[PDB]
Amino acid sequence: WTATSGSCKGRCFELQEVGPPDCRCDNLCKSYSSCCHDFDELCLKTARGWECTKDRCGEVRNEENACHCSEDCLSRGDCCTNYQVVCKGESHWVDDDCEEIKVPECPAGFVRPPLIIFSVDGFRASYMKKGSKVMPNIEKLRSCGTHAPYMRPVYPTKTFPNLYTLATGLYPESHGIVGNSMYDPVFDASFHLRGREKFNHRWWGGQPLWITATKQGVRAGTFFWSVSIPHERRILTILQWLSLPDNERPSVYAFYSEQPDFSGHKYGPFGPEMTNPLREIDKTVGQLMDGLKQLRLHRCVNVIFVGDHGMEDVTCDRTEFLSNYLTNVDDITLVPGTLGRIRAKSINNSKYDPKTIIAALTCKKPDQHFKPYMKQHLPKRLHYANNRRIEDIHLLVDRRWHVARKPLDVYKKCFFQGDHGFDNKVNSMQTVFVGYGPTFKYRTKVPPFENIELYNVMCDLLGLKPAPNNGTHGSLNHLLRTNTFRPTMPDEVSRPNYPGIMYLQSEFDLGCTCDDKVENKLEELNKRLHTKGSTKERHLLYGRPAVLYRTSYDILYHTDFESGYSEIFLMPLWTSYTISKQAEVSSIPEHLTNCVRPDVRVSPGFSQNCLAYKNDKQMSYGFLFPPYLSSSPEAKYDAFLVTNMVPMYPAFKRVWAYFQRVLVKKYASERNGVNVISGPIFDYNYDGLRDTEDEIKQYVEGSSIPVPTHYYSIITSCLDFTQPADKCDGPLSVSSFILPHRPDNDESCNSSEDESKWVEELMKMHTARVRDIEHLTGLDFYRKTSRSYSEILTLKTYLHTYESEI
Ligand SMILES: *[C@@H]1O[C@H](CO)[C@@H](O[C@@H]2O[C@H](CO)[C@@H](O[C@@H]3O[C@H](CO[C@H]4O[C@H](CO[C@H]5O[C@H](CO)[C@@H](O)[C@H](O)[C@@H]5O)[C@@H](O)[C@H](O[C@H]5O[C@H](CO)[C@@H](O)[C@H](O)[C@@H]5O[C@H]5O[C@H](CO)[C@@H](O)[C@H](O)[C@@H]5O)[C@@H]4O)[C@@H](O)[C@H](O[C@H]4O[C@H](CO)[C@@H](O)[C@H](O)[C@@H]4O[C@H]4O[C@H](CO)[C@@H](O)[C@H](O)[C@@H]4O)[C@@H]3O)[C@H](O)[C@H]2NC(C)=O)[C@H](O)[C@H]1NC(C)=O
Ligand SMILES: CS(=O)(=O)c1cc(Cl)cc(COC(=O)N2CCC3(CC2)CN(C(=O)c2ccc4[nH]nnc4c2)C3)c1
Ligand SMILES: [Ca+2]
Ligand SMILES: [Ca+2]
Ligand SMILES: [Zn+2]
Repeated sequence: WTATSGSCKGRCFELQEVGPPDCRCDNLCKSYSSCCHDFDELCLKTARGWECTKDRCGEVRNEENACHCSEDCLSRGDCCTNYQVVCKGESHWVDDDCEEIKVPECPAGFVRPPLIIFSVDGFRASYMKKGSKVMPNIEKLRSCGTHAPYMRPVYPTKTFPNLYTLATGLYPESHGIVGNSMYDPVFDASFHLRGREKFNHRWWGGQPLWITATKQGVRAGTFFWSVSIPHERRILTILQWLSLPDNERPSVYAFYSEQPDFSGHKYGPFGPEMTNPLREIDKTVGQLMDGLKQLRLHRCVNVIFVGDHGMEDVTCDRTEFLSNYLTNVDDITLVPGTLGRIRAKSINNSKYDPKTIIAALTCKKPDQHFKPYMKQHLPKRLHYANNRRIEDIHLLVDRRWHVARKPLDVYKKCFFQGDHGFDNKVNSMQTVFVGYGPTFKYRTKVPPFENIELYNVMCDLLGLKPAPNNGTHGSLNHLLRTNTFRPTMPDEVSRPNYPGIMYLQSEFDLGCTCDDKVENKLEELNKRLHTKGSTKERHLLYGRPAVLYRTSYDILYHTDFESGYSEIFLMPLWTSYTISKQAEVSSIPEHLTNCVRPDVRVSPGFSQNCLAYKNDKQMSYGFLFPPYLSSSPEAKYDAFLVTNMVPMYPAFKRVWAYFQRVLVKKYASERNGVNVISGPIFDYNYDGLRDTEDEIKQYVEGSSIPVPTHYYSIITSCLDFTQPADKCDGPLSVSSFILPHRPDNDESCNSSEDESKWVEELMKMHTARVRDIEHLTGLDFYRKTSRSYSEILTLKTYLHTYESEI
């Protein structure tokens, strides 16, 4: 109930909202039914259009036009954005040469350059290029400001998760908005786009930009709009807000466009109908820029132009139904679309068996267009698991296709030509980003960047301090003209031991068969120098990884590889090694095949044993420094130390082997050397953060040897590949992955063939940023380089997509 009898005489687009049932007149009163009776009248004016004709010039002010061309309009704040143009013979903004904005040029009373966040829905990355002809304003912004080729959204590439990520800098698994659709088990309730539930604040976590501004005494415009306010009125309202007396006037404002998403769903991404909704936007950007010029603000405001996701060609026929894969299709409940999520229809169903459901969905049709995962097994770069609103069963869907539950859910429950929500590394899903303003650079391209990073930029731009988020503060300094944030390397918490020889073979009892007992003054001295580290700047190019939590670990040196061995986890946390282009792969000689040797540097108490492995028919073992890539047949013995051993499933061993044996040399060739760091990853809680001892769930049977859930690798070389990895004195180049340590290869439908045909494909799928590994290992890389720390952060936010050209 609401008694909407109060008036809006004077509360037109008021900023603070009123507590029910006194009627409201803010830009959202519509969505809550509770507008003021005269709201429509007083605040949705429409007469004479949105543009000043040449006759309306210097008219007598009439209070119920939509905007005014009367001589007072400028200083009343309600001029039409083209008023100066027509009536006072001024040019449109777009018709101006871009001038470098060296210092911010603000009218007095403006403490700080205000921020305008202009968000356009579904604005695919390539619209900038393929549309430039019909978008002159948006092309000025881009070319004169600072843009990236494309901005990577987040999964799921849906509207709500992506808009609240921009405003929080948090993954959806963190803010809790994990789809446009969303059942919550604890709340017993569903969140849908149509309905009122979306308003309950209980779905929304983290601190959005607007709350962050306000908590710190920076006034914030309103960010959401009622869908019934026309865009031209939206811009007038913003320009109206800008005319407010200093202490009533917001510092950060927001525009939102339903286009081009709305059209794009109907015509596909480049339906020839699409040219026109694009023009609208550019027209609107024109109005906004024209209005800023009106107010002498146009060289003082920072505008951010940005999308939430792109659009892809998608149609009703390219739809897989599950009722073609299952039997009891009515015992589940599916969240369908460009991605499937599955759950029981009842938890009064204890006869629900998720293993069976997944099974019945794996490689079941030769050209299957989705793939089932349990949520913990999704690529870690998606960060889509650590929430109870995300169902344990997920269906990752092919670009261009849909998943639905039954045929009856599609014909009467075809029409459209485009959808969105696919894997976020897909090129059709990429969106846009330009920054124009005094605080941005002038005619400057920046590399692609994930959207999680904007919140930090926006706090910087507004003089705020960022609430804890998932971006990497400083990683986007290369965008800004001046930076509030001087980022700083985190201090090392744990210091390493550097253990010497302290044990004799006989003190060990690991049950470790080896054949190595045949063996000077020359190189009985050189090998000593290997275990001290005369080759330490050969295999550790960027300095020792920093351990950022409290533990006891050792630095073990060798001829070919350095490792940080954990006494607690009983394996290395990292192994680093250079493979120059001239490196050579070799075989594992017949006598040395089941060779596992005791490490006389580490206690038998802090070593693993071969016996637990023999007794475990589920577990085999593997090696971090590959034996295949030994420098000498003498150095090859080094790779067989029990301290280089890690546990591997036989199924995973296949993937691992091909990577070490084949791929490492491959890259080594292509990039003129690579430095490879590798190690385990323990994340049983799928939070994306390193597990500690007390949370280990799996052990190598009958031992204290914990089983990694993933294994990672960082592969770095010179960015200028004409320099050897181990002499690159310029920017770097990296690429990483985090493969799930799994006992089958059911993820890979080509598994039963040659590794040459499916491994490299599975690695590309599970690629990751160095930063992601950093969260998962609690480590910190690239400590000793010649490069700026800001440059290094950018490096670590990088994701290799293995996609084609945008
Ligand atoms: C990306 O970045 C984000 C953000 O930085 C990372 O997410 C953060 O990660 C932290 C580590 O997991 C986690 O810390 C938790 O916090 C627990 C509860 O904290 C609650 O209060 C928060 C208040 O916010 C304040 O914000 C500002 C300050 O900036 C203030 O001015 C305001 O006034 C506020 O007070 C609140 O944000 C948080 O909300 C969560 O829960 C809501 C619903 O209940 C959600 O709507 C909301 O979205 C949050 O939910 C997310 O996080 C939870 C995990 O906590 C996750 O399960 C959800 O799926 C979702 O993702 C809370 O309400 C706190 O209890 C924890 O401390 C326990 O564990 C530690 C471990 O040692 C103990 O030291 C401690 O004693 C304690 O143990 C106690 O509880 C145990 C079990 O209950 C028990 O056994 C033991 O005996 C003790 O009783 C812990 O510190 C943050 O919650 C989280 N923040 C966010 C935004 O999600 C994320 O990791 C990053 N991702 C990656 C991979 O990089
Ligand atoms: C970037 S920011 O400045 O930080 C920011 C952050 C947030 Cl959280 C919100 C905004 C402004 O948002 C609004 O004004 N809202 C109302 C209109 C809709 C979005 C929410 C369009 N919505 C659909 O319902 C829809 C659209 C496209 C779709 N494609 N497919 N389904 C769709 C559904 C509702 C700006
Ligand atoms: Ca959207
Ligand atoms: Ca964890
Ligand atoms: Zn859409």
